[PDB]
Amino acid sequence: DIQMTQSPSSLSASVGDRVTITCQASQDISDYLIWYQQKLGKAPNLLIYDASTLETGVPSRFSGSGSGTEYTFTISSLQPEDIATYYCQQYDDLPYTFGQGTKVEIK
Amino acid sequence: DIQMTQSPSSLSASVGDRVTITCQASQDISDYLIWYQQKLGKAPNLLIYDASTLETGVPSRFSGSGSGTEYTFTISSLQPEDIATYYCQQYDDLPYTFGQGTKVEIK
Amino acid sequence: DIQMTQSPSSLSASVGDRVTITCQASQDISDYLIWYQQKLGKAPNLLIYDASTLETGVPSRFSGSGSGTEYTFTISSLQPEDIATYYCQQYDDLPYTFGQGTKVEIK
Amino acid sequence: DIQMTQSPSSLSASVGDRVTITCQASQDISDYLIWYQQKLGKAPNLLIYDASTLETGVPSRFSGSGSGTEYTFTISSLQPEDIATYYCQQYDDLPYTFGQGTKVEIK
Amino acid sequence: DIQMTQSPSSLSASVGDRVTITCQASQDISDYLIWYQQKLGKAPNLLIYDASTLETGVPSRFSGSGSGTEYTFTISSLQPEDIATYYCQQYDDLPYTFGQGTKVEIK
Amino acid sequence: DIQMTQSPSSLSASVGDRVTITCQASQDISDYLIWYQQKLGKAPNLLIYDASTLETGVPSRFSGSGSGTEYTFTISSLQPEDIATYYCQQYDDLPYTFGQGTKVEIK
Amino acid sequence: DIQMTQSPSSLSASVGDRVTITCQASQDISDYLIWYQQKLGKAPNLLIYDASTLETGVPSRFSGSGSGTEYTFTISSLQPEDIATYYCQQYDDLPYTFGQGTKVEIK
Amino acid sequence: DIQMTQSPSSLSASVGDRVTITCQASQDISDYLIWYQQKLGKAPNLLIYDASTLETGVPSRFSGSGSGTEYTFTISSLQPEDIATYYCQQYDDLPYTFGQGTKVEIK
Amino acid sequence: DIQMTQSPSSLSASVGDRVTITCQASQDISDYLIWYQQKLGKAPNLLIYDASTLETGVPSRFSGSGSGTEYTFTISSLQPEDIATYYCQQYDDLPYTFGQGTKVEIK
Amino acid sequence: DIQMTQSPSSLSASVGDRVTITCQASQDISDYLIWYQQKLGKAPNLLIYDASTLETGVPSRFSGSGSGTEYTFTISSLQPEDIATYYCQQYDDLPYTFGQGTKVEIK
Amino acid sequence: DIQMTQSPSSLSASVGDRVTITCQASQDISDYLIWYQQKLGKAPNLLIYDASTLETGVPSRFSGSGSGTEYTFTISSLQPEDIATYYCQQYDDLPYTFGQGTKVEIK
Amino acid sequence: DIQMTQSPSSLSASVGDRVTITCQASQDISDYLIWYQQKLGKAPNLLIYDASTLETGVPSRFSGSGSGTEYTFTISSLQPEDIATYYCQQYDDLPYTFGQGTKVEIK
Repeated sequence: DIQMTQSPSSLSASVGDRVTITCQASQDISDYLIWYQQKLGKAPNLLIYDASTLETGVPSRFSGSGSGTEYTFTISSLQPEDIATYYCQQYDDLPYTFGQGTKVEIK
Repeated sequence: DIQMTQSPSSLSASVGDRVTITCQASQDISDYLIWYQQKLGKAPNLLIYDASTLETGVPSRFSGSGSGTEYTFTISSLQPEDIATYYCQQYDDLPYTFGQGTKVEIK
Repeated sequence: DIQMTQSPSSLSASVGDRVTITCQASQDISDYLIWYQQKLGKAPNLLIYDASTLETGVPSRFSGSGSGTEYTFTISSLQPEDIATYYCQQYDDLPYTFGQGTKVEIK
Repeated sequence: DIQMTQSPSSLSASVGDRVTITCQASQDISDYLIWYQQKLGKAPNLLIYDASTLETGVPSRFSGSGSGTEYTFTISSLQPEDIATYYCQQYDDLPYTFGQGTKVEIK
Repeated sequence: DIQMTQSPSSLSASVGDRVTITCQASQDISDYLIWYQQKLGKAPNLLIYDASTLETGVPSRFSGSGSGTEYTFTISSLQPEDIATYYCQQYDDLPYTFGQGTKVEIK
Repeated sequence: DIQMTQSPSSLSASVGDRVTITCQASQDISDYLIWYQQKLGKAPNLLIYDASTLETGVPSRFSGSGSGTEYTFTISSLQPEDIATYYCQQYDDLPYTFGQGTKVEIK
Repeated sequence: DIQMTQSPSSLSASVGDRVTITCQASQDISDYLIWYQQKLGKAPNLLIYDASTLETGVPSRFSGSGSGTEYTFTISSLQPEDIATYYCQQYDDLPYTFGQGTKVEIK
Repeated sequence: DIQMTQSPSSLSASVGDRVTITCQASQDISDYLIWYQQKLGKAPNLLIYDASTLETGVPSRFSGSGSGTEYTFTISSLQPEDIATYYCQQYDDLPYTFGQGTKVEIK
Repeated sequence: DIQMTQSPSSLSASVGDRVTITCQASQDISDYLIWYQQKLGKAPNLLIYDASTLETGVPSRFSGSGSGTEYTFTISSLQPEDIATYYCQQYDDLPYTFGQGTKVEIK
Repeated sequence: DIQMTQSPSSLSASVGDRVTITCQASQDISDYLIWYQQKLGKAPNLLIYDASTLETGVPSRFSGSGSGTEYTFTISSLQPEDIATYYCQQYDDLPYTFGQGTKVEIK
Repeated sequence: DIQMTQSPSSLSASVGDRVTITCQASQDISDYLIWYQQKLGKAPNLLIYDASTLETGVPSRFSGSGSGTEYTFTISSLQPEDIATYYCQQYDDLPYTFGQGTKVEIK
Repeated sequence: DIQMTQSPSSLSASVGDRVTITCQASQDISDYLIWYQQKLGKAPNLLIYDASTLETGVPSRFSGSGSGTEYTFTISSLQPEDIATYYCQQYDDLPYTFGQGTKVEIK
């Protein structure tokens, strides 16, 4: 029910470039936000849990800032292995809803 | 982080062929299992929760059952629109963990 | 001289979506940042100068802000017309260095 | 403001003799003219500034000057590596208007 | 014999634009050079002769420049009917060599 | 000016026959008539100067004759390479005039 | 059966444009050459015989000359009524043989 | 002078149909009659020479009977390649006069 | 049965011209041949019967003659009225077979 | 002689029921009546003779008879392929007069 | 209910001609059939009723034929005023069905 | 006969209003009045039988009422499909009579 609006739809960046991606909660998801990396044909992996906390084993190069209905994802220094798809998912209340997803390509 | 296990990884069934995919967990993820349908290059969407609870709008043909450490998803008659990859995910304990996923191809 | 890095290269998004871009200067380029939008076949066209100020003729949708080294350009609501390439160019010292450019697209 | 007018919009040669390009200013502009080349794809790389002074690393094949209002740019020997689109930019004051541009060819 | 090398071969300019064709002769010559305007399906017509002297009638915007081995043909204001191909012929020594040609199209 | 009359406009025949073109002059220009080969979009090219004298390189197939004010052109045997527009120009007085041309072509 | 050879196959001349068509024979067809004028869908009619002898009623503008193995037909001023196909034919020796023919079009 | 009257003006016939065409000599042409086939845009070819004799290489299917002022042409068995125009020509005395011509079409 | 072939189909001729038609019978139809002229919208109208005999009401211009298998119908002088279609019909055995018909026209 | 009178001259139907056509004789004619159909374009093809006996290959849909003086022809079911014009011919004796005819339609 | 199928829809006959319309009823009926003559811009007038019984006054040439399910309307002599459209109505059972119609035009 | 009076002759109104037509009878025909729909050249069609009773298929917009010798017709709301001539026929006695009709039409 809660609409998640994520931008941009597609991306590119030279190695080591400051990337940012956003999701827009149609309602206040109270920071209940998780970030996922979906490699080319694999299950989604959890990066952040509740707006800004990273999962253990996840580099500090990946980060998230946010509040209210605006959270953001950053890959300070892009990397080849970073090529994937990042989705956000409000887990504030079921139906748990993913944002559209951001393809992330290296030029 | 409860490990999940899906199977199989791909299945070519035929128009109207009953499919049964299974996700096995590593703890009593209780009733906190959710089944997603993800179409080519689109965001995983929620079809069912509480191991078997359809979300309001889903075709009846999707049914889910099983409890505790094992769960099964079912599509009685497999229609065109269903060619998607189906993943499960446990919303019982962070990090909300998915299953390996299954690629449902048509025959 | 003064090296400009612009992020990202290309970026397809949809209408109304916020679009944010950045570009960093090799050294302090204290407020002297021009943003250029360039449509194919046409030539660079001013929109903002001094990093924040908009050339009197640009929508209030296009905006620029940034603190002394890291500047960001923002399109609050993509409208099909915005299909172009934007270049950030520093003019604190000659040669005036533009950044790599960001091709914004529809999808 | 200051309107620039370059000529032509397309301009060719079989390597050697002259490649001249017109760029007429809308009012006196000291000699704060500049010349960029956009090797189609990348961003503009400037060759001359202050009307006639080449930058560092730029071939003796490229030149131009004039004053007041009229400036011609010459490629005094078309080399193949010189495929590009050249622009002129008055930088007397803001906005920094642009010359329509010229697509230089080889034929 | 004498070898005339014209440039460019084709160029795009607009109404009001200043085009410039250039023609170099293999040897010195004083002024035995002619400029012709061959219209699409017609025989060459004489514009300027002896370099800068222009025949009776030819519009004021037509000019030839030169005093030895380097000459220029200028169309001050490029107009809809000025579309043709231009030529440089040396009537100094026989055979009467022509420069290559500059087909002039509008925009 | 000296009015020139060339004929015909067009001429189409087989790769082996005769192509005889004529040119009359408003003034017996003595013997100051030239013969050109105008291949599809290449500058004119001298073939015969002063009614009959062939220039070096010219194949005997092409001959010219004519006294005072009436001259004819003649390719004894048409070769496929002879596809062009053929022009007569008088180099007796000024301005140098031409005849409409003759797009000689095979069938 | 004396082979005959006409040329050219078609010619666009202008109102008042002198036309010269030639028929070459393979033996001394002597003076036994005849020139016909054939209008669209009408019977070839006789304008001249004995290589050059006008038939009583023909416009003076038709003249024929040449002798032995070569013959030419002429129309000094080409008028409207003349758009026809002109063939020659030898009445020297059976089978009375024509020439390839020429299509005289107007310009 | 001698009028040749040929009938019909136009014809048609299924493959293999007995065709006859006539010419009427206004004077007794003493069998000096030739038949010609004029294919769609080609020179006239001689079929018969002197009322009834065929030219060598001409099928026997084509024939001619006649005397005095009445000769006839027959194509016993019409054929596609027979599509043409047949004219008769008295060659008894100049002016050699052709009959009007018979278009011959296949239905 | 008894097959009738009529030649030719259509035939445009001019006034006073002889017009001759034929039609052959598959086997001996010893003298029993009717000729029919049919004007558009009207119906077949007798003119001759028995091959030679004319129905008392027909011009002496229309005639028929023929030896046992091959019959010919002749119109000595076409007059505009004769625009019709003629059919030859055998009546030596039922079914009485007409021939294909000959549409005679003006031109 | 014997005058036939058919009715109507035009006669239609929407396929199925009856199509009757009158043809009244001028005197007794045994039963030597005949019925032809001229599919517009081609010649008449007979269907019945001796008043009521069909020919070989003619559909059972076509019939007719009567005697003495009156004969009606019926199409007992209008088929589309039956567009035509039907005639009747008395063949008692000569001339073989015709019935005015009837243009059968479908509407 | 009962379904009357008339035929033909239109016919052309001449003065003195015998027209015949036919009308079939869906079921048996004894004679409850009427024939009407609707004149161009008028209400239907009753001609024959109960099939063959004709109303007082109607001209003698009018007749109806029938005794069960097949009926015919005959106009012995088609006259100038007989031009109308005819109809068949069954007053056996309600609703009172009509046959289609036969518009009768003269010639 | 029973004289019928219908009114009016013509009636023109808008697609939505009322069309009320009347019919009086020379004899109170009791209730044996019928109502027809006469669409441009199609057989009549029953609408109401015995003053008021609608036949199956008939839309209620059309109603009828009337005792003995005076009946009215009524389309409550005129629809564009109702374009026709409307007739009254009495089926009480013989011969069955009608009223002039009523070409009801829009504007």
